[PDB]
Amino acid sequence: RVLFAKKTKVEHRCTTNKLSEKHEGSFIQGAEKSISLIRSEYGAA
Amino acid sequence: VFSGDGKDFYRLSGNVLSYTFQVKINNDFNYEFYNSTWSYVKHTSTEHT
Ligand SMILES: *[C@@H]1O[C@H](CO)[C@@H](O[C@@H]2O[C@H](CO)[C@@H](O)[C@H](O)[C@H]2NC(C)=O)[C@H](O)[C@H]1NC(C)=O
Repeated sequence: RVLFAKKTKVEHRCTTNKLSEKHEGSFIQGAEKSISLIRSEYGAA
Repeated sequence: VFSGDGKDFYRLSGNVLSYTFQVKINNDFNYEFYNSTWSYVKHTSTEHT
C-alpha cells in the first residue's frame, strides 16, 4: 500500500500422499510312504 | 492233515497234492499330505486439498 491504495494477496496449497501394501507367504507340505513284507493270522496285526 | 492255523484236524484228498501251512503277508502305505495358502492385501489412499 502506497498513497492512496491497498492490495492484499494470499495463497495456500498443501498436499499429502500415503500408500501401504503388505503381503505374506507361508505354506507347508510333506509326504510319507512305506512298504513292507512279513512272513498264524495273528501276526497280521 | 494236522492243525494248521485252524481247528483240530482237517481232511485232505487224493486229487489234492498238497496242503501248506506257511504264513506270508504283504502290506503297503503311501501317505501324501499337501496344504497350500494364499494371502494378498493391497491398500491405497489419496487426499488433496
Ligand atoms: C493344513 O495345514 C495345517 C497347518 O496349520 C496342517 O496341520 C495342522 O497342524 C496343527 C498343529 O497343532 C493343528 O492344530 C491343525 O489342526 C492342523 N490343521 C488342520 C486343518 O487340522 C495340515 O497337515 C495341513 N494339511 C491338511 C489339513 O491336509
